[PDB]
Amino acid sequence: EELQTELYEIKHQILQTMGVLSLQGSMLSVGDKVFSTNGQSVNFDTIKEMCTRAGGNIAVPRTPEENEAIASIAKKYNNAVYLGMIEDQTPGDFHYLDGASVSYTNWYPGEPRGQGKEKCVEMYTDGTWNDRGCLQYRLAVCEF
Amino acid sequence: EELQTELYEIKHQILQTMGVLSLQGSMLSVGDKVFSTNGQSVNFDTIKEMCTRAGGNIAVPRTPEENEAIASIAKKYNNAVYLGMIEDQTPGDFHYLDGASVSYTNWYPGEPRGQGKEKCVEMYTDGTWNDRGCLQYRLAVCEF
Amino acid sequence: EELQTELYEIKHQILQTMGVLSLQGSMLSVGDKVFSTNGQSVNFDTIKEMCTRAGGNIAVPRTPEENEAIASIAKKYNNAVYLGMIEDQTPGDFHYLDGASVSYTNWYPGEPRGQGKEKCVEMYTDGTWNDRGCLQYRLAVCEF
Ligand SMILES: [Ca+2]
Ligand SMILES: [Ca+2]
Ligand SMILES: [Ca+2]
Repeated sequence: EELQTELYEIKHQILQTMGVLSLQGSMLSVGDKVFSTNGQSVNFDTIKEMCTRAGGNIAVPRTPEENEAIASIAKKYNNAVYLGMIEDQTPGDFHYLDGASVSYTNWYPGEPRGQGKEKCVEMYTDGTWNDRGCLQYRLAVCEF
Repeated sequence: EELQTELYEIKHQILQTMGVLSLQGSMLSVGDKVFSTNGQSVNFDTIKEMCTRAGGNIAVPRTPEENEAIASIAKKYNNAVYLGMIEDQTPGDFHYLDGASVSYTNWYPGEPRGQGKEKCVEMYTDGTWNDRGCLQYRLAVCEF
Repeated sequence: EELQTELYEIKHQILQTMGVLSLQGSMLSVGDKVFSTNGQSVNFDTIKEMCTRAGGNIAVPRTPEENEAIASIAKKYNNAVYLGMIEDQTPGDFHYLDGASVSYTNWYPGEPRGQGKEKCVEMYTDGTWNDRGCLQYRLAVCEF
């Protein structure tokens, strides 16, 4: 049947485009998630908008492998990265932007300790996390 | 059935690739149209060939939103853009390259006024149009 | 039926992404093969890994048209390119990395003449081939 070989060509072409983007370092693929940056360092609200404009979301690692991918991008551009999570009303508790409680974490030892005054989360270039105010300039990393 | 979740993965991956290209400013998507440039400034015939070689066509805006997208690219590269239209045998009348009469227009006030000696159309960096000879160096913008 | 117009949109979007990558010189498409480089010059083993990490393979031309595409990339970056082939146990005989005997060739006159001491193959910037040791720094070109 012509349908499946049409699917074959389509799948092949998608893999070619993703292959080119990967080879050139334009993105990193981890499982079903693709991470990318525009190289800009801006505040949390600005990153959120940049990602959504491109049809994605501000990146958030939910597994060690995802964490290491974002860390490698932070390291490449030598700047910390704002992540897609924010502090609950209760200090020390963080949620994803959809409202769910954060599960996987990788806090730098002692963090989070902003006492409710640091509602955002940055990833240091070693991949560990720190709660931080949301107005700093951080590398914009999106997930798709 | 395995067919639709296969379609789901395919759709997701296409959105990832488009998301990366968009985030990095490699293209602009407006409805079903994608605009992109190679950053080169060359004449009308040269642009036509560059676009067709890449499987697209020299850009032409048919809506205000498309017009503003091309204008933003003109503004980014600080150069006017040749558009995909050319003057009819009768001065003042323009057609798309497929032969159809141009519908949406955004002429700079007083334009077109080349009296038949300016068969091409350039978009100024403010998005308005001017009829112009076809031999100038203009930013190559393609639509796909 | 909704399936085929869904396929239409998918095909269109793939062509847009490939069009953007092509227009910007990020890849070259020849038939069903896509060639791309990361611009790096490294040894044979390093190229192999870079290509496989991106989901492709070190490039190998099997037709004159494929050969000319890789040559154009060699010429663009002004460096010779390691190809996806290696010498058999018997000097002068080369195979693709899957083990099959090489068919199409484009040896520089007199080549291969490494007497079994040059197990890799480089493409000179004019597109002709030379057997060479595998430890030189050559442009990494992948096929997808
Ligand atoms: Ca803190
Ligand atoms: Ca004029
Ligand atoms: Ca030799």
